Amino acid sequence: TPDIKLFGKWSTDDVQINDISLQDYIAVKEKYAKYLPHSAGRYAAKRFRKAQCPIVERLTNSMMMHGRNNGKKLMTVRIVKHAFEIIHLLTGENPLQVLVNAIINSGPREDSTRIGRAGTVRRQAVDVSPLRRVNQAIWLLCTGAREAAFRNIKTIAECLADELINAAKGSSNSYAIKKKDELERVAKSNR
Amino acid sequence: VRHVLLRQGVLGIKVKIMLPWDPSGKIGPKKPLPDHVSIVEPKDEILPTTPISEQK
Amino acid sequence: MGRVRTKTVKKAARVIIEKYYTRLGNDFHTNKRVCEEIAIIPSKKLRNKIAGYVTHLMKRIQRGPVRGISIKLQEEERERRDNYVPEVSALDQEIIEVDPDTKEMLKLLDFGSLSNLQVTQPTVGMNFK
Amino acid sequence: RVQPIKLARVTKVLGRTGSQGQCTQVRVEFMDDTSRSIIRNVKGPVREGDVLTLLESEREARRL
Amino acid sequence: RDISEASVFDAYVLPKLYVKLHYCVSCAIHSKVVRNRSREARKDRTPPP
Amino acid sequence: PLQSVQVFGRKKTATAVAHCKRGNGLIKVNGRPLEMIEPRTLQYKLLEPVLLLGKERFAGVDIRVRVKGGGHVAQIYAIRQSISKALVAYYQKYVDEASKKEIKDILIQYDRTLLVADPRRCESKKFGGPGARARYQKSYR
RNA sequence: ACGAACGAGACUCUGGCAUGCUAACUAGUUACGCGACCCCCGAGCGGUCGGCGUCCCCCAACUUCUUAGAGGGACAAGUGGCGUUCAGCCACCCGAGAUUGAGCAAUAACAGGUCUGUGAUGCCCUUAGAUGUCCGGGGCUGCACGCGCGCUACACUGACUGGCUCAGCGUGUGCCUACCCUACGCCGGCAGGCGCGGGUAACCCGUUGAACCCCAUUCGUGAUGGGGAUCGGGGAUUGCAAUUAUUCCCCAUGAACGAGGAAUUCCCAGUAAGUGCGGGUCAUAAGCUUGCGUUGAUUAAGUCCCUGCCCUUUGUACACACCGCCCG
Repeated sequence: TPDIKLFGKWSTDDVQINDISLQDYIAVKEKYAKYLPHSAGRYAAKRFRKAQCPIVERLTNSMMMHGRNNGKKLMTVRIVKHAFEIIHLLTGENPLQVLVNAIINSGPREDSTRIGRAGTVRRQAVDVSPLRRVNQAIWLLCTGAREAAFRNIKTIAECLADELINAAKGSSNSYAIKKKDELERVAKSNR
Repeated sequence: VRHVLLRQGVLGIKVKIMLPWDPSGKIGPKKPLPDHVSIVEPKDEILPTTPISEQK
Repeated sequence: MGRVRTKTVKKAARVIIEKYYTRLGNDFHTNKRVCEEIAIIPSKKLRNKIAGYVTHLMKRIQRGPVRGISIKLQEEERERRDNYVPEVSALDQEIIEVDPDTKEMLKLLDFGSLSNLQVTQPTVGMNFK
Repeated sequence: RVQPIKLARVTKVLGRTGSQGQCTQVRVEFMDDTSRSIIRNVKGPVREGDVLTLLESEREARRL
Repeated sequence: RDISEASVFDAYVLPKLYVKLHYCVSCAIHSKVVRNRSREARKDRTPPP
Repeated sequence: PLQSVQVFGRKKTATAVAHCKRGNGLIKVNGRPLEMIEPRTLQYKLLEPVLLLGKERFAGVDIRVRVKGGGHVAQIYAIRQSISKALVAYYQKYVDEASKKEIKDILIQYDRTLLVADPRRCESKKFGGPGARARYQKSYR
């Protein structure tokens, strides 16, 4: 429990809640903080400790999906801090709070299961558990960050920083921010 | 295990026998048996033993 | 955490809590180092579980009349309680009311006793149909 | 048709069974309404205390 | 309860619905009124409440 | 002796042995400069405890560590465990309890993860599968 | 119903709490005597602080670390909740909290496979123009399709050259008869030529001075320096002999490919995956095997809804059991 919480480039406290319905799932003070996040996935004990696992560690560990890229982890975290810096430079204010509110604004709301009333496959809407909500937001913004730097010019960090800009600070500017309306309107008419 | 050859053909034989000796005799295995506990001569503290002494 | 335990410890407990009980420990560490000398087993796996279930036994020993173990303390105390002093109960209770039907019956015997002729005669309809 | 937004404090959950979408039956009390009790369903991690997000106060889940 | 929340009277004495529900044997099987019983346990009885 | 501490520490298998030593106050990992293991991305990594355990308690220590095995960040937690493992006895055995009180608590004030590392390791491949748990695919015709 | 077993628990290994135990001049250390060599290396260019896989000859020394013998962990053990406090289950303090995975190995039998592991083995068969035997050339590797097991990717987190950041798996000299594990400099570029030398193995390679994570660097979303074959031209290298490239290396040839619709597997934890390295075949030797090993992820802690064991009720013309009888 440190005497000052800093990244060597900006501060580590000053993280809050925006839509209370996701309290205790976005985590920034679980029990500590670090110069820069790194982990094995140690919080894999249950669903609850990965529900209340820190957000920066959450995203830094999560951004290694497409196979052999967890086989390049140092430079990947170089990319993540690069992207946070790119946000800090383009849009100014601290990128971590902005990504907090961006996950909030690009969280889904409901999921529809497949229970045929008389036999034909229908859908039925259940309220998205807030943890699955935040994870859909983060882990489909990561999908967008790959779909961008896969079929575009921008590198990984630049794509990620653009997405975190235009998610909370822009409408219809994310693969996640369209998945959101798709899921919620599906839930409406498929109640 | 063993084979036998016959004018009509082979037969196969297998014999599986426990070892005889409870102790570790020549073909006796380990002394204990892989089973429960028991008593050979347990100890209690039953008989009245009240304050007096003896001087040896 | 844990698993439901076996016959090799059920026997190893309902022998030692029978004989070694008064000389058996009150907590696990004691139970295990008791097992080291007065147990004969080919391992420490059986020994650790014996010590755990003897911890269980002392959990269960002083817990009132307990049906899941048997020891001297229990044996004697229950027998000694049954060894009892009937309070003044030859009359079995104080003054007794009895029925005129019973009195007329005991007329055949030409018998009576401390009597008050309990009256309970009329009925309100009986066993449910 | 109206869509009241609501913040459903889950007063209890009822097991992860019935439908194999890792759903969960809940009996929220919305902090706000008294004689309206919409018994609902969710999907995934839900503990008592945190309000589930609601666009519409009318999704009553008993297989309806 | 909702019906009572916005009501003229507080809550009304609620006239019920009473029905003599009928099933065939095979529709009882399909729709789970009861099911089978043992080769003796069929003798003793416990209808649905 | 009675004047320094030389004991071990390690990740899954990467093993270091750290020796905190009375002197002017110096830190050296692998018998090489502190930062200069040089992951060149985890330049931030191994000065979190060094700047959060007490700059005063990093004034009398002459750290020398002898290391081998495995991978890079594994050896990094090897040294990070080893130095704490040595200094804890440095404080408790030779020295009183008040001196202990600060750093014994700062142990979990960083994390309890350092006194003993993972009880984990990679284990033997199981055949019919390309790793430890996977299985070679099941084909048909 | 009782008194009984075998199959599970038991029977072992592996990984993990061991700052206390046990000692190796064939191991390491060596903390100690920067002592002898070294640089002044540096602010300073001095006292000393820093770095020598630098040695001490050995009749100095110890197992922190080190390979590990025994000693010894861990058993719902305690308690916060539930049951009937029955056998137990979630949690937290003592932290290793149960259970890290690998092993070991039934009764009836299939008629599934084994006589081309055998001189294991019954019939009959070949028995001098051999299916016994030594050998030479070819075949087991020929291509209009289909399939699976498969290595390399579809490029920007691509990646090109150069630096330096970082091991344990195991084999290791003649064999049951031919070729054992390594290192030094001299040349050609590497392949490749050269001879001196360490070793029957904690001696020695190798403090395996292991890659992909690292970074400088670049042109620039361009079948593009990619993904990199095809084939051309050579060079060596084992071998009685590489011709339908068996392997190695280069100039150079520069192609099919833009994460793939038909079905399906795998894993919910140092686990998938990325993955260099070992070991089996040998005169030649791995995209295979099966281990070492690292950088280590998405969500999951529920459920039999899909395919599937076991249970109970319970109909059966079925007795090779629904791939069965079966009927006009």
